[PDB]
Amino acid sequence: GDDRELAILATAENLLEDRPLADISVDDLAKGAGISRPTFYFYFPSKEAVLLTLLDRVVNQADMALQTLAENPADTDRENMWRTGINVFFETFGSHKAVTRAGQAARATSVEVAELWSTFMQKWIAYTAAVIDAERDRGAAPRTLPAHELATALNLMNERTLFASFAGEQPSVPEARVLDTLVHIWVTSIYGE
Amino acid sequence: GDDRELAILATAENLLEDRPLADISVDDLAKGAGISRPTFYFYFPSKEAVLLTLLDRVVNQADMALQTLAENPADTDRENMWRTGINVFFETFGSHKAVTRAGQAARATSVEVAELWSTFMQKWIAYTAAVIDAERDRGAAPRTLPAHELATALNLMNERTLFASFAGEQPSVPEARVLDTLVHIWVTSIYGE
Ligand SMILES: N#Cc1ccc(N2CCC(CCC(=O)NCc3ccc(N4CCCCC4)cc3)CC2)cc1
Ligand SMILES: N#Cc1ccc(N2CCC(CCC(=O)NCc3ccc(N4CCCCC4)cc3)CC2)cc1
Repeated sequence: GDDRELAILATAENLLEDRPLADISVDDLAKGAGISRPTFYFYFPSKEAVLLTLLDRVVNQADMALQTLAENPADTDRENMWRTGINVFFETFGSHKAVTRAGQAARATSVEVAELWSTFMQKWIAYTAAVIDAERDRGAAPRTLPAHELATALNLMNERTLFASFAGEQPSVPEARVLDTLVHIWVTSIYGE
Repeated sequence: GDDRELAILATAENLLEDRPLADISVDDLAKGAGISRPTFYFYFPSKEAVLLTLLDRVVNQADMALQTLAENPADTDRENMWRTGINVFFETFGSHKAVTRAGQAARATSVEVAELWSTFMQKWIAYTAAVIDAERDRGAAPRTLPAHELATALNLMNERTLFASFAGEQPSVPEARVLDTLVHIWVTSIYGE
């Protein structure tokens, strides 16, 4: 039941490795899921709601992993705490690159994709700013920019850089170098005076 | 002659303040330019080639201003040299926000918009990396990350942050704060050890 639903999601994610949402039909999704076209429409109002759900699941998987990290701190130096947190996004979205690239293209046309994006970007920026403020209160980082504006620009940087890398856009940081590159920019901008 | 062409460009830019490319018709563009629809097609193969040209002009205006800056250095402290260079992008794209937002949405669907983007992003990253390498050779900045990977991530950050600000996306750095925010991240990541 939820079984046919998972099959429809697994098929869309496999086909999105191969072509854009525009070149995938509902019949392709039903064919791969082993169901009819009207049975598809029982589970999803459209192929776009299928993308929306896949993106929702990827975003919630990152959010949950971050929640886990936050509750039980990886005890390590400061550099490593930031590395570990950015790696959540690198590994989560990096394990679903076709969803990430399709979700990105859809932010342009879909009001629901734009809102899901915006809700989670705000949540992760607020968390990031809470960590920078924690570090400033303990005296580990200087009071330079407003924490919240710093956290917005660093999160936007990661979103754009991670996503260019995963799509291999011209130009982009190679995926094997993108984590070191981001952590250097984060640690220097947060701790630097 | 080039006169009717400018009129068609000026009309598209005015209408793009109001609605997306999808909600602008060739007849709207011809109506605003004071010409017929077939006379439009003489100058532009499509409304999309009109957007492509407007974006091309905005990108070339930024590039030329940067070329001017590069030939005659604004003599000032290091922080100010970076501020002045990023301000080229803030002022240029910031003076054509509807073109910038429409061009951005089109990168998703248009192969020619994607290539224009990619050509100039590479050129400005290469220039940025040349400046970081100049600073390292003179001993003013430490050899930390590869200059070119650092320059890719900082340019991607600016592209994403400037464009979110100009569109007032939720979330974004307020436009009155975005220049200070970026220059802090640049100067700390470039000079910080
Ligand atoms: N639709 C959609 C959608 C919504 C949001 C998206 N993204 C927004 C933000 C992007 C980058 C954010 C990002 O890279 N966040 C960095 C971050 C998060 C948490 C932490 N810590 C350190 C201490 C312990 C853990 C907490 C440190 C750094 C990743 C992609 C992307 C897509
Ligand atoms: N289509 C298209 C398209 C193509 C490229 C686009 N962008 C790409 C890069 C974005 C940000 C780049 C950006 O902000 N560049 C920063 C930069 C450039 C030059 C310098 N200097 C300092 C010393 C003297 C002058 C030279 C310093 C910083 C701005 C938007 C945007 C759209």
